[PDB]
Amino acid sequence: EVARVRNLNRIIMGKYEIEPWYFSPYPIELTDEDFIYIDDFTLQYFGSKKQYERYRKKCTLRHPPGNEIYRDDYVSFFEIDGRKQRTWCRNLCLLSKLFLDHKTLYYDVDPFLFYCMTRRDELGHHLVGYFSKEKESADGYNVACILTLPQYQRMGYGKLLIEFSYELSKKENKVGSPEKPLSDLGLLSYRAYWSDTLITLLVEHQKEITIDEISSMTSMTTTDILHTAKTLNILRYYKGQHIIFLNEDILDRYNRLKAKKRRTIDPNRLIWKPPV
Ligand SMILES: CC(C)(COP(=O)(O)OP(=O)(O)OC[C@H]1O[C@@H](n2cnc3c(N)ncnc32)[C@H](O)[C@@H]1OP(=O)(O)O)[C@@H](O)C(=O)NCCC(=O)NCCS
Repeated sequence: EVARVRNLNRIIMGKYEIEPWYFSPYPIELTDEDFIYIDDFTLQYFGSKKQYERYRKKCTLRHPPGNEIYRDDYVSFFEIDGRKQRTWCRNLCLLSKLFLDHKTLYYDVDPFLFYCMTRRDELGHHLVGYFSKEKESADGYNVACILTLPQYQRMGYGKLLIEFSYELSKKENKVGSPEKPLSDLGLLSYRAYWSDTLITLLVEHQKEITIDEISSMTSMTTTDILHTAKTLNILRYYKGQHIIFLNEDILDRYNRLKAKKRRTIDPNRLIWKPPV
């Protein structure tokens, strides 16, 4: 007799069988099996396919449990108060931790708002990613953690999540930046977003733009703007203050960007007021 005591080596979520990157503290028994089922609507976890199936038949809504504050032909965003949806949000944090080196205690979700993005097609809503945000951040962080589910990564969804987080800041009349320290993947995604943003402004708005103007239009912090401008070699002094400026390199980058034909967030479709 050999008694196997296995780690969680795969989760089964819809048709996907996904291997975790890191340990997550799912409060489950260790058995001779190395999988659990994650329901793609409720995010509930099950040790057995039969138990999963039993609950799957229950009558449930087929999208995340919050208010739909943005809806276009491609995606929806749902805003969820962690305090009002404790179970679902705890389940979301357990799932997220499988793909993070560290995360704040999964159980305590009350301090957070969760912004969950779905793709909609002929089959309805499919959760593809989220970002969390502190209700009250001492550092003014506009994102706490951000995640695209692995089965959906490298399809452009992460950039949409970032873009949406800044649209909230803009509506709030505040600048913001993601919580640090940031994972390498998280930081490289932000640098690409910040870079594409400055490039797009230079081509579509004005050939020369001040720091104040950029900050007003984007809610990016002075620090993130300057770091991005220096990387692109577009920082100058003109008419008595620092600006970024257009050149041939930027034009070329812009044309390559547009060639990719990627989706963006339409600020006009964000129907939302800050708490006040
Ligand atoms: C950071 C993270 C959210 C990025 O999400 P994502 O959806 O993969 O991001 P995107 O798809 O917008 O961009 C990722 C890459 O895919 C590429 N890509 C996007 N759409 C593509 C397409 N249609 N075809 C090919 N490549 C594409 C992008 O160019 C980018 O490539 P790069 O390596 O040249 O930058 C994701 O890596 C993640 O969830 N990581 C773990 C969570 C984490 O560490 N979070 C930090 C906060 S706690």
